[PDB]
Amino acid sequence: VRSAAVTCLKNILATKTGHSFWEIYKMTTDPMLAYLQPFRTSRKKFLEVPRFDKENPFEGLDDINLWIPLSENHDIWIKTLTCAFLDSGGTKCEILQLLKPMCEVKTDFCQTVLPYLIHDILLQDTNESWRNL
Amino acid sequence: VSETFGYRRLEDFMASHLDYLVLEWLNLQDTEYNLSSFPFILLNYTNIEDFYRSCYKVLIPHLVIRSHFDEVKSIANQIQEDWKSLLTDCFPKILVNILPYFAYEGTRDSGMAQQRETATKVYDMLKSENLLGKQIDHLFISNLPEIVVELLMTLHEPDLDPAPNPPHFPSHVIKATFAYISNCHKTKLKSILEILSKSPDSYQKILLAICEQAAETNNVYKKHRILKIYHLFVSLLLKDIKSGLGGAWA
Repeated sequence: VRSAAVTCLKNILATKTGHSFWEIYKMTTDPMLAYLQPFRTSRKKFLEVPRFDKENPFEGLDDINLWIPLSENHDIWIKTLTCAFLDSGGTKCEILQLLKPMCEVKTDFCQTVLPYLIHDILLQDTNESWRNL
Repeated sequence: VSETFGYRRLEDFMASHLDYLVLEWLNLQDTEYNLSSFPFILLNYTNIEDFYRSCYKVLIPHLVIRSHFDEVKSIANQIQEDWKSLLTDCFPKILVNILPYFAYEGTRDSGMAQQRETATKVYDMLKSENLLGKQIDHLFISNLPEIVVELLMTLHEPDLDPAPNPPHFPSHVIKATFAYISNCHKTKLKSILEILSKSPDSYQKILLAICEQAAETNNVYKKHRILKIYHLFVSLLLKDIKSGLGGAWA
């Protein structure tokens, strides 16, 4: 869990969104600023998250068995649902795509992050396809 | 015996002592007892190729420290991988058998001497253009943390306490090796932690590495050894607290 958290922190802080967040958050007096200082690095070029382009993104989520669990595999069900949401190219947020390694080690993180994934996918929806599905 | 000791699989139990096994097999120096003559059937490996692909990180350093380059070039040619990559993967494991001999009061003992010049020759022929000597400085300065982790893994203080893998040195030898590494730098920093502070995150990695060892063993003696290594590293960090670890103290 600690290794995944360190990797995710580095990847998030290496992006332009992390730099923008830091530019405002540096004013606040919070211990998180001191804790996250070593992982902050200065580089000429911001980290570029690859843009995943599927031929069809809907069939990955279009599965009844994927949504309804079996009442004894809640952890596996939520992990699979979050991984399926992340794998497709529906999401466009820079920081969300960097949260895959952390989602594979904690169920609570998947529960926390699923609503944001759904909101991000629905925000950029075209001609009400993702909405209907 | 493996299930009795609590190991999940026999492979972990045997790989724990594989270092000592390989070193003793090579030191036995019998012509009929070559690298291929080593019994890998005890390692659940059906063929020698899988044994190489699984334990290269251990096999190549021992051959390199005995100046056996045609064997490693062979293992490369039937391993389906370049020998340069195999050499650069096990660089800290080769280094821990070379660097400590330079910095500790040479010529005091005959065996430690002959070790110290044999490591000197190994380093010299490593510097050759055909080998990785062209970019050895960049590789040394690039990934420092696991070099420090591997060298710290060799700590052993000689009381009915089982010894670790054969390459092991006392604490003062380790500190001397740290000082030698610091002086070897072009800028010649006073301490190794000064050049470690150039990458503030590096410290974290080292700590995690030690913790990872404490995760993989349930033996009390091994846990105590890892605790001693952790104590030594934490004391070394605390010694130079005034300079600041590149803003990574909190």
